[PDB]
Amino acid sequence: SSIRFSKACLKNVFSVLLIFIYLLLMAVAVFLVYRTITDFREKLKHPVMSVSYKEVDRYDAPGIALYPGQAQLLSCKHHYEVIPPLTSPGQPGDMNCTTQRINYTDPFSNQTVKSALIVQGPREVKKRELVFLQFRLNKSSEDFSAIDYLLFSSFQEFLQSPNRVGFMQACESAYSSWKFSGGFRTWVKMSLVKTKEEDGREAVEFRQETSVVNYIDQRPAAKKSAQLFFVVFEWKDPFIQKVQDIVTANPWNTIALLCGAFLALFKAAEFAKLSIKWMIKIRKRYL
Amino acid sequence: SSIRFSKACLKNVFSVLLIFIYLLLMAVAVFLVYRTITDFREKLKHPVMSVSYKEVDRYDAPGIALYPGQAQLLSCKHHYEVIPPLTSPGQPGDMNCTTQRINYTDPFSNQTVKSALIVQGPREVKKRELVFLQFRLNKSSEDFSAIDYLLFSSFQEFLQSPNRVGFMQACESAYSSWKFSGGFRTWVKMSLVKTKEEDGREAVEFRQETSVVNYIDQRPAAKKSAQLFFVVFEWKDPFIQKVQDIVTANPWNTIALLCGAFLALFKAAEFAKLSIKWMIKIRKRYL
Amino acid sequence: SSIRFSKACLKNVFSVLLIFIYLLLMAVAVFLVYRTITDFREKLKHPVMSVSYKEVDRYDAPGIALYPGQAQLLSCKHHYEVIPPLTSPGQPGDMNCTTQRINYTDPFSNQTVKSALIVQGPREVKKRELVFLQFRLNKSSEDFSAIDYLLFSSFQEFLQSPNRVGFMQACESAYSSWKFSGGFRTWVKMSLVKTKEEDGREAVEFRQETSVVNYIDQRPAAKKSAQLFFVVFEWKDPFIQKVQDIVTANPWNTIALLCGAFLALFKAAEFAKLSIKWMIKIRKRYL
Ligand SMILES: *[C@@H]1O[C@H](CO)[C@@H](O[C@@H]2O[C@H](CO)[C@@H](O)[C@H](O)[C@H]2NC(C)=O)[C@H](O)[C@H]1NC(C)=O
Ligand SMILES: *[C@@H]1O[C@H](CO)[C@@H](O[C@@H]2O[C@H](CO)[C@@H](O)[C@H](O)[C@H]2NC(C)=O)[C@H](O)[C@H]1NC(C)=O
Ligand SMILES: *[C@@H]1O[C@H](CO)[C@@H](O[C@@H]2O[C@H](CO)[C@@H](O)[C@H](O)[C@H]2NC(C)=O)[C@H](O)[C@H]1NC(C)=O
Ligand SMILES: *[C@@H]1O[C@H](CO)[C@@H](O)[C@H](O)[C@H]1NC(C)=O
Ligand SMILES: *[C@@H]1O[C@H](CO)[C@@H](O)[C@H](O)[C@H]1NC(C)=O
Ligand SMILES: *[C@@H]1O[C@H](CO)[C@@H](O)[C@H](O)[C@H]1NC(C)=O
Ligand SMILES: *[C@@H]1O[C@H](CO)[C@@H](O)[C@H](O)[C@H]1NC(C)=O
Ligand SMILES: *[C@@H]1O[C@H](CO)[C@@H](O)[C@H](O)[C@H]1NC(C)=O
Ligand SMILES: *[C@@H]1O[C@H](CO)[C@@H](O)[C@H](O)[C@H]1NC(C)=O
Ligand SMILES: *[C@@H]1O[C@H](CO)[C@@H](O)[C@H](O)[C@H]1NC(C)=O
Ligand SMILES: *[C@@H]1O[C@H](CO)[C@@H](O)[C@H](O)[C@H]1NC(C)=O
Ligand SMILES: *[C@@H]1O[C@H](CO)[C@@H](O)[C@H](O)[C@H]1NC(C)=O
Repeated sequence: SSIRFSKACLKNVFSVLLIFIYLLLMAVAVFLVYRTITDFREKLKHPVMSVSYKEVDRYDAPGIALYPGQAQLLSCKHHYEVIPPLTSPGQPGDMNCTTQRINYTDPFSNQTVKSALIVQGPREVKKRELVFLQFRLNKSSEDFSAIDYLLFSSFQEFLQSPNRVGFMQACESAYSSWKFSGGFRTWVKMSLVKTKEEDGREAVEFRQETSVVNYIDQRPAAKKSAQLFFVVFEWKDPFIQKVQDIVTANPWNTIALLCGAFLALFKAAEFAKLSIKWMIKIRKRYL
Repeated sequence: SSIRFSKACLKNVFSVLLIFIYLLLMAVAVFLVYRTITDFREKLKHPVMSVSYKEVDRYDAPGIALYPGQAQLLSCKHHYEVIPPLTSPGQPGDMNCTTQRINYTDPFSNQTVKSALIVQGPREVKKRELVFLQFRLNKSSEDFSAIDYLLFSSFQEFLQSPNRVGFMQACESAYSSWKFSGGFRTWVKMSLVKTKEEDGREAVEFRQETSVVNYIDQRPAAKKSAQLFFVVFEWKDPFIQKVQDIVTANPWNTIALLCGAFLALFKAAEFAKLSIKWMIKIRKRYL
Repeated sequence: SSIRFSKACLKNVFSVLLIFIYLLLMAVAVFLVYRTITDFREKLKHPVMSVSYKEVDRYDAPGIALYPGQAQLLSCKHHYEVIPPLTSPGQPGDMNCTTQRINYTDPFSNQTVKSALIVQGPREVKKRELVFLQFRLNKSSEDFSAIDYLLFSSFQEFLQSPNRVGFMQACESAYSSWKFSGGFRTWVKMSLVKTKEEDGREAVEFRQETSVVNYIDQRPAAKKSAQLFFVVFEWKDPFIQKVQDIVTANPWNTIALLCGAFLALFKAAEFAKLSIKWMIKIRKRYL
């Protein structure tokens, strides 16, 4: 009796189930062909990459592979406010810092062993956290008051990574080395750029806009006169700049093109069936 | 008589009206769902943003919140050509400049009141306009020949904005502060990056590539020997770098995905009706 | 006999030929309308451009338009390793370099003739190639130990370009000039940004993150005391940053939108035919 009437609603619910099953079939189809696109993009070298910024509230505290060598750290003290207060130059102490000394061999050197110091840099951008590393060095024949410094992604990873020697060589091969001057401060407003490799590894690079400021020799005011170094590391922007393959990093566009492509193939097949019918009518007109 | 023949053209014009009304319906549909997408993207925090350059012929003259404090401006003179001509160091005058002195409290300080000077920076990029601000400072205990400087979007806005104290605190919270050295020029080839917030406010940041050049003490050649400061502000590139939410800044792509989505739902519903007919034929084959 | 049976396969092959011919027709259609979009985008001024990185294994060795003028080059020697070894300051020789001296008139000057030196900069990024140009200059009245330097795309082009004067003026109009200090090294980790103009010309710009490091006067240790200059040019990143019109540089997205548009017009026309049939049924219900 009422089954004949409820057959309409049953057919309607079966119809919506058909809608959604064909949606899921089309979705898995575009998913598979897009996975094929991605796994082919992987196989090729040097793909045109996009750019993408991701505003971050607090960074991951990075490493600062200072290369003092013969020099020594004189003071390390984070400073929330944007102003590092008055100091006492040439006087050690106040090394309120979390450092590690690591030795390794530079791959490009492969014959020179250099000693590296590490520092947990600033991680609170909005708070304007900045680490002030003050150094000192008695006169040497280096002809240049210079010590280098690297910058890798996160210090927590360097703590929680085995084989720190190899990871240090890896972060040395990275394009984020720099040499801050000796004899005056070098405010280093670093910023991060995370590139995703074709293999998938998240290689990181930094992009620092230094601002050197002279060091008044009236402050030391001593007959010691040893080249003493200063840095202020802080984050320029809260926009971590990640880049990846143009298609992979913005999939919702290549999948849009793939839906366009499949729908166009479908539609053009429907139009071709219509054209077959039209040609059949034209042939029947000949008789 | 002829009405029966003109009925064909009437039906054709009504048909094209149907084409365009269904186009406008589909357009308002994708517009509404895309507005929903945007107003949801607003609700979330830290969305992956795109990047976009917009070549500009003439910039808006920006503010340069110089923080001399105890120091004083010695000369300000724009220079169209790429070369600032020979000067007379240590001699005031020629302050051919449009400055304003503003006092406020730094939010991170909140207990230190600092005095700020403002300068209408260069706005003609192609002409290579560059403002040369020359300073001077008698010896202090600051231990560092340093005065800071900010950079906000436009000086015309700072003129036409009420409550300059609050706007100055806001532009101070921005990530565009810098400290140019004292004792030698600091060519500051600044460039602008306008980020659009999730709320919609157009936050601006600068990205300066300084190039410090030493100041030959043979030029002053006086027993005064006061740390005197120099800057040359100019625009690096004419490409103002604006960034916004990946979807919002490039809508023509997410709307393309939405047209793909609606057309795919339509088509898959048509295919599901075809499958219903096929299943009905299969059931009729059973009898 | 068997022709009646093979007619099915013949119709099927003709059908697939219809599929592909209508695909090619639709493809040429979207190609033509997209070419129209591009040739209109050309006609307009200042289009919002995208950004795109392209990892490069070896750069094209660029020119370094050093402007010493009265000064002189003291040593030029590429160095694969990341370390320039110990030197002998103030002593000429070892100019293991490929330079050219070119004279021209600065367009903004148009009355001052300046002499330019060119250097084949580093081109091997992964090898960390870096050119160290050491200079010297006896005391002058320039009041500033400064000599400028430009950076254009490739030195091979400057060798293989006629009218080097005009090309030098063109690369001078480019936004890639800089002034490295005198009296201490200036490590210049340059990087390249190739912008594609609306006309189509591939304008190049550089983006250098210098890192000045002081020059210990204990190394010269002579009563000569002439301001002598130092630079170390190397590539910051292997990601050449090319930018072009938002649509032109990423066509596969605007063509996706165009396929969406054409398919939507088609579908909405089909739906309008269905609505015509529905209105005809509604009118027949009136009788
Ligand atoms: C890492 O290398 C540094 C030098 O590059 C080593 O420093 C030496 O440390 C010992 C202490 O055991 C001192 O007696 C030596 O005088 C130091 N060398 C010099 C040249 O002064 C250091 O030992 C190495 N290992 C570690 C773990 O730091
Ligand atoms: C803004 O602050 C500055 C100092 O930060 C004030 O400078 C003082 O100006 C008065 C003039 O009325 C002088 O007599 C004082 O000597 C200045 N101070 C110092 C420490 O020298 C200034 O008055 C404040 N207001 C304005 C509008 O600039
Ligand atoms: C390019 O300009 C430079 C100066 O800007 C010229 O240098 C002169 O070279 C001659 C050699 O023929 C010397 O006798 C002069 O003393 C140099 N000038 C000065 C001021 O010292 C140079 O000749 C010009 N042409 C070329 C091809 O370099
Ligand atoms: C570093 O400073 C903090 C301030 O909160 C203090 O608690 C800590 O003991 C200091 N570390 C050393 C080694 O003095
Ligand atoms: C690195 O050093 C080793 C010595 O153990 C040597 O055999 C190898 O050739 C060197 N490689 C390079 C690239 O210099
Ligand atoms: C550097 O010289 C000073 C001389 O005042 C001396 O006190 C200090 O110990 C020396 N540095 C080192 C690391 O020995
Ligand atoms: C600044 O220079 C311009 C040059 O056009 C001149 O007209 C103006 O009077 C000068 N201002 C002052 C205060 O001398
Ligand atoms: C700012 O200063 C006021 C004093 O009026 C104080 O009450 C407030 O706690 C301070 N805020 C911060 C964040 O230091
Ligand atoms: C700085 O000292 C000089 C001494 O020659 C003096 O003329 C000048 O007035 C002083 N500066 C100020 C701001 O008083
Ligand atoms: C430069 O150095 C290379 C080292 O391979 C050498 O072959 C060449 O002769 C040198 N050039 C000059 C002019 O000495
Ligand atoms: C460039 O110099 C020429 C002299 O031959 C002069 O006629 C012309 O007006 C100048 N152009 C500019 C823009 O200064
Ligand atoms: C600079 O002066 C020195 C004096 O020792 C002289 O030997 C040298 O030739 C001078 N430079 C030039 C370019 O004449």
